[PDB]
Amino acid sequence: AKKLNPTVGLWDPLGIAETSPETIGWFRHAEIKHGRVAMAAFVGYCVQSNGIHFPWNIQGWQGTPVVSFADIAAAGGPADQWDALSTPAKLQILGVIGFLEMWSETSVVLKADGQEHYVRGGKPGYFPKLSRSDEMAFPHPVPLNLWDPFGFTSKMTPERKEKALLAEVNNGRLAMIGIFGMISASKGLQVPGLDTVGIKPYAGEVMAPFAAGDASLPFVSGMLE
Amino acid sequence: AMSALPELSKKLNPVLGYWDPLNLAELNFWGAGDDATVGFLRHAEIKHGRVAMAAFVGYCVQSNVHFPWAPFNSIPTNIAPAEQWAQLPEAAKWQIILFVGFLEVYSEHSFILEKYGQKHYMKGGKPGFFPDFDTMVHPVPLNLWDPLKAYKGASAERKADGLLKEVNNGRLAMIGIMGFCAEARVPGAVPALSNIAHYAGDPMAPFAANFHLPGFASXXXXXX
Amino acid sequence: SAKADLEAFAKECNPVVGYWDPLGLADLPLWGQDQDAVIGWLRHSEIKHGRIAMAGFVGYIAHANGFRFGGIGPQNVVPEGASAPEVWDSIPFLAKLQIIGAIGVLEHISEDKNFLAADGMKHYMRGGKPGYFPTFSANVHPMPLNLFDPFKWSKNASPEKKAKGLVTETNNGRLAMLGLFGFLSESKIPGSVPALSGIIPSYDGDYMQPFLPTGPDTSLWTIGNLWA
Ligand code: CLA
Ligand SMILES: CC(=O)O[C@H]1CC(C)(C)C(=C=C/C(C)=C/C=C/C(C)=C/C=C/C=C(C)/C=C/C=C(\C)C(=O)C[C@@]23O[C@]2(C)C[C@@H](O)CC3(C)C)[C@](C)(O)C1
Ligand SMILES: CC(=O)O[C@H]1CC(C)(C)C(=C=C/C(C)=C/C=C/C(C)=C/C=C/C=C(C)/C=C/C=C(\C)C(=O)C[C@@]23O[C@]2(C)C[C@@H](O)CC3(C)C)[C@](C)(O)C1
Ligand SMILES: CC(=O)O[C@H]1CC(C)(C)C(=C=C/C(C)=C/C=C/C(C)=C/C=C/C=C(C)/C=C/C=C(\C)C(=O)C[C@@]23O[C@]2(C)C[C@@H](O)CC3(C)C)[C@](C)(O)C1
Ligand code: KC2
Ligand SMILES: CC1=C(C#C/C(C)=C/C=C/C(C)=C/C=C/C=C(C)/C=C/C=C(C)/C=C/[C@@]23O[C@]2(C)C[C@@H](O)CC3(C)C)C(C)(C)C[C@H](O)C1
Repeated sequence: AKKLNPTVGLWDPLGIAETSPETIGWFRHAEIKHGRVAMAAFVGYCVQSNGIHFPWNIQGWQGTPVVSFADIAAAGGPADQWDALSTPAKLQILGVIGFLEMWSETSVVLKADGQEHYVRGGKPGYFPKLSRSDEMAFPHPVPLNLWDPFGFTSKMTPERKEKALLAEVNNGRLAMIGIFGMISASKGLQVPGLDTVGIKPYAGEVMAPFAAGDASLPFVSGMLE
Repeated sequence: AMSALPELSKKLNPVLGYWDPLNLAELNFWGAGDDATVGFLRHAEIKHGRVAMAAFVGYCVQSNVHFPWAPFNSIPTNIAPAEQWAQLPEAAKWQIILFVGFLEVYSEHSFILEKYGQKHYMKGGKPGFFPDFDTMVHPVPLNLWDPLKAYKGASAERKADGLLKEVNNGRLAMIGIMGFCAEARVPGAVPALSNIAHYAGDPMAPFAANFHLPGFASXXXXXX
Repeated sequence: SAKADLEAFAKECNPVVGYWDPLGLADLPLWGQDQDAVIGWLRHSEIKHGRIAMAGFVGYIAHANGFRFGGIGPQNVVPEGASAPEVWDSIPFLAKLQIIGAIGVLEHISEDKNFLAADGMKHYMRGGKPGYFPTFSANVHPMPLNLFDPFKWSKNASPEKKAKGLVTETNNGRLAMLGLFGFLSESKIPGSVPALSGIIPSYDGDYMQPFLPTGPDTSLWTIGNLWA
């Protein structure tokens, strides 16, 4: 896609374009993945700020302690709400996300599925299907999938697929801008924000603190920011 | 050979085949050719997998129950299983280790293994060949591998599939037993478990405290 | 031959600057040892200095921030927070001796003709590749894996990629030399470089004396510590 927007064109202020094809593919895949993750994060942050606390945690969720899901939800938006989960929960969520990312980055599964060069290179944004042959052979048949789990996109034209990909790229860029602005509005700044938007945990790029082994770092208080 | 290991690893896992960051398939650390190193590494891996999976099953069994044969309850009431091993009699540990050493010297001896029809694993034998116990005039009722038979009619493909399954099972079980020992020694190591507790003393030490022995039991000045 | 190779290498290091030899060092016969041997010695010294400067820069950052390896080892004696010049001040004296001894072992392996002819190549002063560290197929006991490429990430790259890697190595080495001596100059005279003023504290000892503040004789060893 040379230019989805006709009034913008090829905007390369830093000269990142006109480079090696691997770098261009990596940049395109990074843009697509960041846009998708930012759209999901914006939707989740809006749902958490509105209040969508799950009626759950009936035994086995806390782990012998008393920690309900609504108790975790009753702390803010992305804030102490996201920073108040247990260390095993955050560790296992990050591990599941890493397993999904490593499965997406696997070149054997991509070559079996008909994709192109890995590290999200040729055909960027393509997640391989986790089913069928020469994949997940030991039990775990995965009745659901990652993309189109209900078969909502069984048939689509290649021109329609390209138009939807361009729309996804533009919407992901807009959602990345909106998510950065929403994190800023949680921290303040910006235009007139209002709408409460709680307080901010750490500074924007908050992590999973209150752990053990490598989390004894009081260094997150300065470094400007 | 060198090419057979990647094929065996691909059979063990088709997605990830021939994973050796440390290489180790070319270090001829015995000076007996490349095939000897491959055979030694395969035999060491298979032995460690068998011992580790048996140790995991034994830790699961002995962490809750015991055997009612002859006062085997005061030793079972010694908290962790490693402390129970350290609380066993000196003759018990000595005879157990000597029994395992007798099995090792019977398996590695390349004349009894030649009676079974194979050779040493460094000279072309299969990795893991604890052989039939028919060498001395002392009639044994059951052997080591397949004691109560039930495996004579097995196929070659089934044998290869079982060998790959045992290799992968030991590949998991070594990490499992290591994690169990780490959680026993240093709490908070295994982040997915918080039930196993109590100290192991020195986990890699067969003799401790009550073991008298002819000197050299200098358990003082231990490390972490 | 060697001089033309210097001209070419200086061209690909910086085409704007090119061959910059103000003090004519590519023409002095050092030990009455021709031109090519002198050029090889100078290139080997430059590459060794650059590699040591890069490693020292990363180690200086690790020591000044505080990056202890673990327990029981020699990091137990060094206090928590001492700045990088003082971590080579509180490790045991024998630890410094054995570190410098292992570095000398690596130097001797790097210039041993038996280690070097095992790979089919010659001395850098006798028509070899400057900065090349040999393999370990001459030891007496087999080494698990070599020093240059500990894993097999290399050896499939093109020779042109290797040449570009060498040029980047030399340029990064020179820049690391400048950075590490900026650290050392701020640690001695205040306001030497402007950016590091107030960041790196002052040091009183000698930077060129390995054993003037001799470390303690602490014998960090348990289990069989029969040597007191
Ligand atoms: C000790 C480290 C060291 C060594 C051995 C070399 C060696 C070499 N360099 Mg090199 N260089 C270094 C550091 C070093 N460099 C640094 C830090 C920079 C960045 C500023 C450069 C930048 C550089 C360029 C741009 C070029 C070289 C080139 C060369 C080669 C021949 C030219 C020459 O006369 O040598 C360099 C001269 C010396 C090392 C002088 C010896 C040291 C004297 C005796 C001490 C001077 C101290 C004094 C206080 C400095 C005052 C600084 C200031 C007041 C002016 C030779 C292989 C040329 C080349 O590409 O060939 C491969 C070339 O064109 N060098
Ligand atoms: C009797 C008893 O005790 O039973 C117990 C059972 C049990 C289960 C213990 C109990 C519970 C609680 C439950 C059910 C807990 C489970 C909670 C669950 C299952 C929470 C999912 C989170 C998913 C996330 C955050 C995904 C993020 C992933 C995101 C946002 C991505 O974008 C992924 C991404 O891939 C894309 C899409 C594209 C890639 O290019 C890029 C990456 C990789 C980034 C109970 C209630 O206690 C009862
Ligand atoms: C056709 C034929 O001939 O007969 C067949 C069948 C038959 C008769 C059974 C055969 C046999 C003989 C026998 C006795 C076979 C049985 C062998 C046996 C006993 C095999 C144990 C494995 C133990 C494992 C994998 C342990 C994993 C352990 C794991 C994965 C862990 O602990 C990991 C984990 O800890 C962490 C790291 C953190 C924790 O928070 C979470 C968990 C717990 C997950 C044959 C002859 O072989 C083949
Ligand atoms: C006015 C004022 O004061 O300004 C100040 C600013 C400031 C910042 C304070 C100053 C400073 C300090 C500076 C500039 C310090 C610079 C330090 C520098 C330049 C340090 C290089 C490290 C390179 C390493 C470690 C290489 C690793 C190389 C590695 C690990 C490899 O070999 C790997 C690899 O090769 C393989 C094996 C195969 C290849 O295919 C791929 C790669 C390449 C990955 C100054 C100078 O004082 C000036
Ligand atoms: C302190 C340690 C250290 C550092 C920080 C460092 C940094 C870099 C950088 C980043 C700036 C690059 C890009 C780079 C690249 C290359 N290095 Mg270096 N290197 C270090 C150590 C060694 C050793 C011991 C050897 C070596 C070599 C090569 C070759 C092969 C050339 C060839 O095969 O033609 C290439 C391409 C080998 C050699 O041949 O040197 C002539 C050799 O033995 N390197 N190296
Ligand atoms: C207690 C006892 C005794 C004893 C004893 C004994 C045997 C004590 C032994 C102590 C011993 C044996 C101490 C070794 C240290 C080895 C080190 C630090 C090696 C580091 C090695 C390193 C850091 C290597 C790194 C690299 O190799 C890597 C990994 C890849 C290569 O590419 C690059 C290089 C080479 C750099 C008595 C008294 C003698 C008799 C008594 O009866 C019992």
